[PDB]
Amino acid sequence: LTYFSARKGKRKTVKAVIDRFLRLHCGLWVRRKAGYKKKLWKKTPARKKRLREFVFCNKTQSKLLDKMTTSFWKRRNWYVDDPYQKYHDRTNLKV
Amino acid sequence: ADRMSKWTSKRGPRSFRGRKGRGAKGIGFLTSGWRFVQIKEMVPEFVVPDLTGFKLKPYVSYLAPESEETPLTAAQLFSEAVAPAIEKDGFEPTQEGKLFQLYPRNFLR
Amino acid sequence: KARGNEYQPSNIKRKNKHGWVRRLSTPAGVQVILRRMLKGRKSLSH
Amino acid sequence: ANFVSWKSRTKYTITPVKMRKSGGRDHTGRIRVHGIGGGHKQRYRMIDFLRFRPEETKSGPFEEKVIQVRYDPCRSADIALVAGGSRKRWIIATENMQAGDTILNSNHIGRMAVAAREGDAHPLGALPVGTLINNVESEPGRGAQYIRAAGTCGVLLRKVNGTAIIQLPSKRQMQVLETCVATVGRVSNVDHNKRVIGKAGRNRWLGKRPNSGRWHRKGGWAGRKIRPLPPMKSYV
RNA sequence: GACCAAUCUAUCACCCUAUAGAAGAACUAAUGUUAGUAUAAGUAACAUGAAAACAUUCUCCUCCGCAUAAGCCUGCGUCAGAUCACACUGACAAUUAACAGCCCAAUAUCUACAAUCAACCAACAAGUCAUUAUUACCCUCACUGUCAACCCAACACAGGCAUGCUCAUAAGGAAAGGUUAAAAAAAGUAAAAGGAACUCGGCAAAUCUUACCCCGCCUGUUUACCAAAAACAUCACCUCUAGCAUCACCAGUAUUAGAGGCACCGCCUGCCCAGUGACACAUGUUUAACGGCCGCGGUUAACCGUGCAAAGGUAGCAUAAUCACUUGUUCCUUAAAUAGGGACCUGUAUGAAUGGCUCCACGAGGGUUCAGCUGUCUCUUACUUUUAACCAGUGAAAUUGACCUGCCCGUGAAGAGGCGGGCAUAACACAGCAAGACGAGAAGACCCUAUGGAGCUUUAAUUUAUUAAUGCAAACAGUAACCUGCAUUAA
RNA sequence: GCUAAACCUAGCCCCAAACCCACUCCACCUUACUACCAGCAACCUUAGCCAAACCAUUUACAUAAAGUAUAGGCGAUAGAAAUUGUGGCGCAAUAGAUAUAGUACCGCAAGGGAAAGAUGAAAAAUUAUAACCAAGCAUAAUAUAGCAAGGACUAACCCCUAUACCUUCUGCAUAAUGAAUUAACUAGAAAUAACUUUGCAAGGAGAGCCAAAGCUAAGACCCCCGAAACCAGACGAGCUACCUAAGAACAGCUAAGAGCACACCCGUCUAUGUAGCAAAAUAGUGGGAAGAUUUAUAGGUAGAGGCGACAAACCUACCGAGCCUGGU
Ligand SMILES: [Mg+2]
Ligand SMILES: [Mg+2]
Ligand SMILES: [Mg+2]
Ligand SMILES: [Mg+2]
Ligand SMILES: [Mg+2]
Ligand SMILES: [Mg+2]
Ligand SMILES: [Mg+2]
Ligand SMILES: [Mg+2]
Ligand SMILES: [Mg+2]
Ligand SMILES: [Mg+2]
Ligand SMILES: [Mg+2]
Ligand SMILES: [Mg+2]
Ligand SMILES: [Mg+2]
Ligand SMILES: [Mg+2]
Ligand SMILES: [Mg+2]
Ligand SMILES: [Mg+2]
Ligand SMILES: [Mg+2]
Ligand SMILES: [Mg+2]
Ligand SMILES: [Mg+2]
Ligand SMILES: [Mg+2]
Ligand SMILES: [Mg+2]
Ligand SMILES: [Mg+2]
Ligand SMILES: [Mg+2]
Ligand SMILES: [Mg+2]
Ligand SMILES: [Mg+2]
Ligand SMILES: [Mg+2]
Ligand SMILES: [Mg+2]
Ligand SMILES: [Mg+2]
Ligand SMILES: [Mg+2]
Ligand SMILES: [Mg+2]
Ligand SMILES: [Mg+2]
Ligand SMILES: [Mg+2]
Ligand SMILES: [Mg+2]
Ligand SMILES: [Mg+2]
Ligand SMILES: [Mg+2]
Ligand SMILES: [Mg+2]
Ligand SMILES: [Mg+2]
Ligand SMILES: [Mg+2]
Ligand SMILES: [Mg+2]
Ligand SMILES: [Mg+2]
Ligand SMILES: [Mg+2]
Ligand SMILES: [Mg+2]
Ligand SMILES: [Mg+2]
Ligand SMILES: [Mg+2]
Ligand SMILES: [Mg+2]
Ligand SMILES: [Mg+2]
Ligand SMILES: [Mg+2]
Ligand SMILES: [Mg+2]
Ligand SMILES: [Mg+2]
Ligand SMILES: [Mg+2]
Repeated sequence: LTYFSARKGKRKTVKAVIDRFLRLHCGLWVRRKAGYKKKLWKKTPARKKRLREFVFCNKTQSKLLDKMTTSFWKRRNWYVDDPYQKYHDRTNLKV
Repeated sequence: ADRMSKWTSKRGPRSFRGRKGRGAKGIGFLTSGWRFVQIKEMVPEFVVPDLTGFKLKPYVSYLAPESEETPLTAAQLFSEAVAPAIEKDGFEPTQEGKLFQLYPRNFLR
Repeated sequence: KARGNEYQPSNIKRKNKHGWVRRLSTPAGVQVILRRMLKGRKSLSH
Repeated sequence: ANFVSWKSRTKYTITPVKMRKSGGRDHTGRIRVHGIGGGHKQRYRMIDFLRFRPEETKSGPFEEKVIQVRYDPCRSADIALVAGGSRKRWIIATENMQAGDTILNSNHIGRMAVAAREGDAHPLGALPVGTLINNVESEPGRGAQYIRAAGTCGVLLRKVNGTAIIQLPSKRQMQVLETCVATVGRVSNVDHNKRVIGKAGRNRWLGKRPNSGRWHRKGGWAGRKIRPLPPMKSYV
């Protein structure tokens, strides 16, 4: 976790989370269901279809992932052409 | 077993007791059969002159005057001993084979 | 037997095991004397 | 550490040299041999192994004579002073080497064999085949480097060209040059192997500490080995 | 969430208070640290021989005392004041070398017959003492130690300390501060009948002593500081390694050395390389290397039918220091015998240099016993001292939450002096007490937890850092021989 | 009122600023404080604790970029550049540097380590301040009975009541540890993010960072003592184990690593001692006492080591591997 570094004296982000998750400005964490590339011959088509779809994270898991990251990862992402451009902002919500 | 105790001749064994000793200043040497040789040349000779008809005394009188202190320097001695320098209008540069050499302290006091 | 008496004083052995000559022969004693002088002790070695 | 071996003498001398016991210690101070140290004081005797050696302004064969036969505490083989010419020297005492007997020290290799006695010394090139010898040299002018212990004897086998195959007491053959010096007969002090130590007192006096008390487990190397005789070790 | 003791800072204060900034910001406890003081406690420990004119005399003991190497440095002499009384505080000066130390000019160069009354007698452990010719040399008494009641043990310490001396005298010292002798313990003197019958043991004190078993060759050593041996080591035997010289192993040579198993001497060391190790021994050796020497049915068993391998325990010894059976059976030794010993393999897991058996001498080794022995007991008692109590002096420690601290019944984080009910109870002090206060010293050593450790052992998981040998490369000689890098092998 | 209690000034920490010291006289590497005479000396990848709940590869030595790339049993973690640009809101003898001083003391050795004092203008002031403030005692010993206190009572006791504190654990006086009081010291430092209030607003902040109401600034939150144990070098054979050189000791009696027995070496057993004479003592019975015997002096063998007639024993009172330093 490293709350304070040894060279600059700041926080540090676990690259494992950055590589296994995806940050969004809306406040949700996207992931991928495990087992989507191992033992696919014994899985029924419905199971394979459900495993090849993205999934969100819970409140506690999202907070843990945020704690494991810094404010740099919370920046926007105005990519020239990204499939997740229409998901950074969440609209139509009432508590 | 004492560090503050200054080592001297009244501590060690017979060997070191007889070897070190106080400021003896070796005057001779030994000749095998424990027969010390007293070199007459190394024995000092106190050159004491005769104190007959001495004027001064070991104590001065307060009635005498007072003079300023002026440590004698080489320049003053040279200016004083300036007879041949003025007559130009004798010196001992090398004194290696001299009786009492100056630079190498060979004369006692 | 009595184990409270192990010391057999002897100036010869003392000065031979902890002497200026022995402390300056090897660099170990040199460093020892240097550290002692740095500490500020009165006696440096027997 | 400070350890100056007593072995420090230039000119050969007859007087016994003050021997300093070692005790299995090296120049540093650590033990390298277990079972050595603590014995009776001894005085080394300078021995001259090189039998044939012409003295000053000499070269041809010379004669010598035995005067006395004494015991040597350093080795197990007794010695015996033998004077000759204008000098003296110690040499190994051969069997039946009585005092007041003359001994020859030749060198000129004769054409035919030479019926050498028991004390005379001749090169292998003049010794009959099948004659016991001792104090064999490895090379001409080298010196006795093999047979020397008490009761030892080296029987001659044969000669080839300019060498001679010697048979050591351990059935280990060896070939050496024929122009080397040797000695006939066998070493004196016979029956030394049958010496009964009797008690541990004599063993301790000899200067040999006992073995350790650790109960070692006899490994595989503790088995009876029946190896064949090694090949003849030559030196040509 | 609301307040707030102390301090510094910026604000009028100013017989002590307010607004904000800071926490080394606020103690009934962490077997917490420093300083003094209660608690056992004036209890344990303790010395100084007697008379006296303080001149002197008397009683007892002594293996202690003299000088010195090792060691200390003025450490019981005077002067004035401090005090079991003083070796305590300041000045006084010692202790003077002939005893010991402080020590040798060079070059070639050589000392074979040890000492032990050393001559008879000799022996093994083979041994501590010497000089020759030449050159140059002629001045000679310089320096240190010298005391004591003394050294190392935190103490003024029943402790530890070598050399030559009479070891009891010509040296060296005083076990009794004063009174009485309560209880308990210890060191001594004697004991009416027994002499080991209390006791697992003959374990203190006296006799002085007879015959056995196991083991160990005997001497010697071991765990300084609980186990001193039935363990350790070898004089004797046996296995393996080494053909050689310049630091030992070695100024040695196969009858010589190094690494090991057993235990002298006598009878012996019977069998097996399937398996591991060591030998390239042209395919085998080595078991005195690591280790092993078997089962099923039969006229209380030979010999038959056999299965497997290496043999299938040969000789020998026997209820063992030998898994319960075990207090064996068997005959004695006594009044009783799981104590001791004569024979049985049935020891199924004894059995051969991991050594099997007897035996000459011996054991502070471990277990029995015949004739004598003592208070160990039957049943203990008397005396002296140590020691104890009181009178004078000094003077600790373990320990304590506070105590105004009884007993019985039942409960109670499960054994109550403090709880529910009863008995009792004037105040303190000495002289004994060890039933309780789960009494007092040690984070139970026995059991368990520790992804906390360390010692030991390899065929547990990994790397060969190091040694030596192997195949390759550069490295030079031949023809149509040392270092270095890459991988393997045993340690 | 005996014993006690306070004084505060010497000096300490921080940077702010310069870069420091160093032979009158003799003496100092041989045994340091020694006037005097024929022989090699240098350059070395630091390890280790600890975290991944073990642990081997791994674990640190102006601003922004950026805690990004990148490396990593791809897990715990590590982590760059191009570009950029002359006083104390301190301490005031248990605090402050350990310090009045690296002083004794432990000590043969490396190594560890504290306090001295208190009125002032005259101590060449005689002569004492105002007693009062904790812990132990005197002025002043107790008088049925029992957590030491309450309701009370005209009164102390007498009347009724209630089972010490803290920690643990479902459960307590429990007989589970802690504790004699007093004075001093002594144990919660902050983090992506979140809550409240200030200022501006699709912008604010004194470049960099965040923007579908956001940012800035302040306020508020992350304990101490405690092992076994490793690394590298010093210090250690003056006692113990072994070796080396030259010396010393062993009466007498019976008669040969023979026997008894002086001195002498060790201590199989009893008793005393157990904070004692001693952090290993006192008497005999004990084995040897011309030999594997003991010892005076000096030198050598130091821990992954030495030594070892193996006791896996000893190496300076505690050695299944002695202590110190720095990682700790
Ligand atoms: Mg002591
Ligand atoms: Mg307090
Ligand atoms: Mg406690
Ligand atoms: Mg406390
Ligand atoms: Mg008491
Ligand atoms: Mg007395
Ligand atoms: Mg004297
Ligand atoms: Mg008395
Ligand atoms: Mg009678
Ligand atoms: Mg009777
Ligand atoms: Mg009975
Ligand atoms: Mg009985
Ligand atoms: Mg009996
Ligand atoms: Mg008898
Ligand atoms: Mg024996
Ligand atoms: Mg013991
Ligand atoms: Mg014992
Ligand atoms: Mg042995
Ligand atoms: Mg032997
Ligand atoms: Mg057999
Ligand atoms: Mg049995
Ligand atoms: Mg008493
Ligand atoms: Mg009294
Ligand atoms: Mg206690
Ligand atoms: Mg109870
Ligand atoms: Mg109670
Ligand atoms: Mg208790
Ligand atoms: Mg415990
Ligand atoms: Mg650990
Ligand atoms: Mg560990
Ligand atoms: Mg850690
Ligand atoms: Mg770890
Ligand atoms: Mg840059
Ligand atoms: Mg201080
Ligand atoms: Mg301080
Ligand atoms: Mg008070
Ligand atoms: Mg109360
Ligand atoms: Mg609490
Ligand atoms: Mg707690
Ligand atoms: Mg519970
Ligand atoms: Mg309690
Ligand atoms: Mg919003
Ligand atoms: Mg010694
Ligand atoms: Mg020994
Ligand atoms: Mg015993
Ligand atoms: Mg006791
Ligand atoms: Mg014996
Ligand atoms: Mg005897
Ligand atoms: Mg005798
Ligand atoms: Mg250590």
